[PDB]
Amino acid sequence: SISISYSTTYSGWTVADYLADWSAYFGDVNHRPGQVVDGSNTGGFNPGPFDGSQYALKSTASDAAFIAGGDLHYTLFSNPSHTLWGKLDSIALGDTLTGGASSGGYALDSQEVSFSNLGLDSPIAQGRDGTVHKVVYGLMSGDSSALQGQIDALLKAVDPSLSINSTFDQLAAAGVAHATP
Repeated sequence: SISISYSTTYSGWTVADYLADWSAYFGDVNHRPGQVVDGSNTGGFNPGPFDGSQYALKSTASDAAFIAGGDLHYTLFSNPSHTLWGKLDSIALGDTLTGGASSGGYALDSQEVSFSNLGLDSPIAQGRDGTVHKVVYGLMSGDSSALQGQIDALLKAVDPSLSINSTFDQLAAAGVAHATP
């Protein structure tokens, strides 16, 4: 079952509300052909170099950042090119990305919301159209709609009445979410 972890600030907020606001704050790191010319909009794997239990990225617009958790791979020059695939079990949305592979992992200084047991596994075969690639590149490029659709499917799987338009305190009442600072 999907497990959701949220800050007391966003008690009254719906999941869609928060995800839109967060996407707006993060914006778009412009990770596209010709537009990746240093390390500022690449993000990082832990441990890396091209696979890890974490892929992390901080906004080049703001202090907003996310960490993707599971067993993630990036193919680069192996068909299909520029594919991010493997197991995604969690996403953490927060400010002030700290650490990295040198530090033994990434952590959010100020985590706002987290979704865990996503149970997404996208094979290399599916290239860019695997759910894992759509979700992560969505958060990279300022569109949280893939993540939203997945969270909505999980929420409806646990209970039909639950929705992306349920508040965090409503989902907490329904046993799904647990409140944090």
